[PDB]
Amino acid sequence: KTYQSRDLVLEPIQHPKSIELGMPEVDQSVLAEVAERENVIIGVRPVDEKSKSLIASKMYSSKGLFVKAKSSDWGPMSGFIPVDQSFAKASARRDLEKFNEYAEQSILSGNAVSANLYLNQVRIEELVSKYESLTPLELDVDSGMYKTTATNGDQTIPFFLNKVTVDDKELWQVHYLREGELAPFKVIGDPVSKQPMTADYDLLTVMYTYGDLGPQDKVKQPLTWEQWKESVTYEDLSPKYKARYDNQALYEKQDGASLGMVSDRLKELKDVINTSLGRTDGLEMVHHGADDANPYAVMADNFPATFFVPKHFFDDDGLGEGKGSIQTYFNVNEQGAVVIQNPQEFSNFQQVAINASYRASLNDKWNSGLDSPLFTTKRKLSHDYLDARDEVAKKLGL
Amino acid sequence: TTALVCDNGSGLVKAGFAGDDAPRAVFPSIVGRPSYVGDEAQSKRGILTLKYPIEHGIITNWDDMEKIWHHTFYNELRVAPEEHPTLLTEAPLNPKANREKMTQIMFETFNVPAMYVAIQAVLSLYASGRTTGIVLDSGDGVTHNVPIYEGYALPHAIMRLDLAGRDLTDYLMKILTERGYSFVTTAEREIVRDIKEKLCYVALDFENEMATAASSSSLEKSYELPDGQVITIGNERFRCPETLFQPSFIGMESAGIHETTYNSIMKCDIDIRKDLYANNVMSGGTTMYPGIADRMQKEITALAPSTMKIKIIAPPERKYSVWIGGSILASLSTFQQMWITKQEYDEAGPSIVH
Ligand SMILES: Nc1ccn([C@@H]2O[C@H](COP(=O)(O)OP(=O)(O)OP(=O)(O)O)C[C@H]2O)c(=O)n1
Ligand SMILES: C/C1=C/C(=O)O[C@@H]2C[C@@H](CC[C@H](C)/C=C\CC1)O[C@@](O)([C@@H]1CSC(=O)N1)C2
Ligand SMILES: Nc1ncnc2c1ncn2[C@@H]1O[C@H](COP(=O)(O)OP(=O)(O)O)[C@@H](O)[C@H]1O
Ligand SMILES: [Mn+2]
Ligand SMILES: [Mn+2]
Ligand SMILES: [Mn+2]
Repeated sequence: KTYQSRDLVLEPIQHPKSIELGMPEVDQSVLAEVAERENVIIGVRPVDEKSKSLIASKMYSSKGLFVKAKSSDWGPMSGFIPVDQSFAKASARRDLEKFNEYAEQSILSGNAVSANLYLNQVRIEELVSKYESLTPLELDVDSGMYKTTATNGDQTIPFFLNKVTVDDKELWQVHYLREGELAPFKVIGDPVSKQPMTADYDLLTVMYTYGDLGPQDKVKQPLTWEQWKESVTYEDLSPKYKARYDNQALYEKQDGASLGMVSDRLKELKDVINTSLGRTDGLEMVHHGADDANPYAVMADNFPATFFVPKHFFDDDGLGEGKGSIQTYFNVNEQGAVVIQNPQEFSNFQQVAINASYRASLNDKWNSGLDSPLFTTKRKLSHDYLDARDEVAKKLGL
Repeated sequence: TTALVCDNGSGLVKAGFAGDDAPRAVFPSIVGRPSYVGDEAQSKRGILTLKYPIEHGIITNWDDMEKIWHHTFYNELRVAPEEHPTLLTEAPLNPKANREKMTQIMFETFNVPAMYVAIQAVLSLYASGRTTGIVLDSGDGVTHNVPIYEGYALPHAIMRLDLAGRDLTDYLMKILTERGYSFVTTAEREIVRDIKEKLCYVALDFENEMATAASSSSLEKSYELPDGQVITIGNERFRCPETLFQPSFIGMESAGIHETTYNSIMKCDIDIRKDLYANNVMSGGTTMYPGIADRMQKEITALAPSTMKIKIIAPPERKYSVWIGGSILASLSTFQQMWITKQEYDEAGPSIVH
């Protein structure tokens, strides 16, 4: 019943809790299949529940490494990226000056535009009735718009929705008080389509099988278009990489600094995920490398995480003989997503996966704020490695 | 002060720190003369002449081997070799003069504090928590059968088969011609190596599998080449690794890996044979094929006495067993008194390694 291996003891989950996730159920299903096909464990950082229908719609592009401004998780701008970061999630409000500069530079540099925020009736009804993120609408005297209120946890701010018709669609344009005067709300839009972008799917980590470890796992620093052209042989490049060698803008938008710290395996798996989601030509959800190689990682912002595992983990002794199944110890939803809620549970999850032959990539930044440094090379050693050393030291007399 | 572990493979070098459960660096054993080593030599293929310093498990080019070791220390591990004791691996049956030269280079060129030279197969057995058993180690340039009793290899019973992954990729390139496909270049060899690693498997019954592939497309697989052209692979999926059991497929008059394992056990004392048969360990990348342990179990069962208990141990990380073994060995406190120190080298010379 209990998972026991050396000093690691896990009790079977008593009463299974249901965790509300922002990732659409259909994307969870795709990732559960990618995990099985590729024989990898894929972890994705949180996505706010209210972003669900925006991602499900498949109408929006999402933010990459050139849009560092945070998305909002409250108000009528929930799921979008406000130009005024005081309307973004708590982490952006904590460093308002830095995140406002991010928002402005992304637009001023051409990697984004300042767009107006339009919401449909379905979205308004969802924010009012489903998530209770917006208070019921009321016609405000003179203004002509529908007043609604929203809280960020500390203060309640009023918002006003004006009925408009864009592309012949009837929508509600979001307005707010800027110096006591009505002003159109601005969100960060895509530099090509001009449409508001949503949050991305940030890979937390990718655990590959030990038998698959090789030169493709070397995490490499981003190279400039010139540094990369000098390092490669043109004839050996596929049509995809030959196009990047022939077009600097194409390399800089799909490769180089835009990926961050990545390995060749991850660049490929990022393509597989994007292709399996049906998200290509500007609408990709995965834009860069995993949080395990992110030097600016914020551990507090990494949970709840959704992990996708190969199907054998779900079998009667998927974690090993007498070790049980992953669902016994971790919350697995209907789509096969293992929901990891905190760093301690992530540490336990990684140890089980390491014991089942899947390799972790540890970020020292994951230990920030922890009572103990769980994510270190020594603490995460494979129990097969530790057990064989105990056996060999005993046999050889060392 | 951590000890270093360096597995000098005929195709790949695996390097890291003792006490770790995996190497930090895995790169190809190649030098591209203008010099480039590992990944950079492979990446700049078009402007370089590539050389493998470890032909068939034995170091043949010491100038190129120093470049590999330098690249390992300074570029890969980012360490000062003069600060870390270093465990190096060697192929079974490595000449005394060869390990003396690698000991001379470790101390005189890199100035290591201490160094130890371990047999690759022995380290693989240690990585499985064992000190007794027979190891089948099949890498890129050589295959070995090494019987071990209480931590020690039995040199008289060691078998060497000059046939490993590299030959299987060349054979796969050869038999792919029989479908109209042409793979002849070094770059094309790498595409075929990838096809081999992804789609090959060992058939339990070769003749019945050949007959099944001859009468249906059920065993066929598709593979997308870098340029997007999709090819179809059929019986080559199992005919390629079949060479390990039938070396006559590539013109070799040598016995297969199942015969050499049996022949190795038979050259050992009767009293330990039961312990070798029950602790057959597979290591190396060329033992990674699906079905190789079941096929080996069956082939050894047909050769061994009827009541002999046969066990094939093929760990999932068997591609790294040699490295893991070295890390386990060099991380043991009671091994810290087996390192050949720089003091002992200055006094005795390269002969100290024996
Ligand atoms: N190899 C990598 C991968 C990612 N990043 C870092 O990853 C972070 C991506 O976080 P965001 O997507 O900008 O923000 P979130 O916290 O995920 O929130 P939201 O998308 O909802 O705005 C910030 C960036 O510094 C990096 O530097 N290097
Ligand atoms: C990913 C990879 C694997 C490997 O095993 O690589 C090693 C080393 C490699 C060296 C040359 C090559 C162009 C460079 C890097 C390949 C590295 O040659 C190999 O591919 C050779 C030739 S084809 C084969 O099966 N073995 C094996
Ligand atoms: N999954 C696999 N299936 C078949 N062959 C494999 C697999 N993985 C690696 N190999 C082969 O194993 C060889 C490398 O293995 P390795 O034990 O590292 O050799 P060495 O130590 O001699 O360099 C290569 O020929 C490679 O193609
Ligand atoms: Mn994000
Ligand atoms: Mn991101
Ligand atoms: Mn080897």
